[PDB]
Amino acid sequence: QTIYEKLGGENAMKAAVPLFYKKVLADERVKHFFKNTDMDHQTKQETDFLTMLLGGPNHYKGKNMTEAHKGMNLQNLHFDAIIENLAATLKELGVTDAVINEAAKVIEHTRKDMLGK
Ligand code: HEM
Repeated sequence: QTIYEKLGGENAMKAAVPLFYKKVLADERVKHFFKNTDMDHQTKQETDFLTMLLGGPNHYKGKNMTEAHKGMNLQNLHFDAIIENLAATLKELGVTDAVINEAAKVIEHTRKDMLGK
């Protein structure tokens, strides 16, 4: 039972990423980083990336997390905002605290790869 299956699988991931961007694009800490971003593209890459990371099918063909955030010099408060918004998204979707924590603990290992790049 992967975290991906525990979340609800493909249909849950497809609903979670656009809901998570609705919250991120309203969050003053981070919304502006996406000002010039093609959000259809980003939603597709990030859905593939989180599906792969959480134990679903691995079809992620994009950049690693250092290259993806290169030149942004991202700060700790920006990564905390992303995790808070992903957690709030999964809660709103009906995922249990225990599963949200499993998912955040996997994604948290990427923090050192993207901060300050
Ligand atoms: C730390 C706060 C973060 C901010 C502000 C942020 C912002 C961004 C931006 C602005 C881009 C795209 C540059 C462009 O193509 O338009 C991007 C790419 C990406 N980010 Fe983040 N990101 C953050 C954290 C994360 C996290 C935690 C993950 C996943 C766990 C993630 C996964 C990705 C992926 C998969 C891409 C696309 C790479 C590709 O297109 O090859 N990001 N991010």
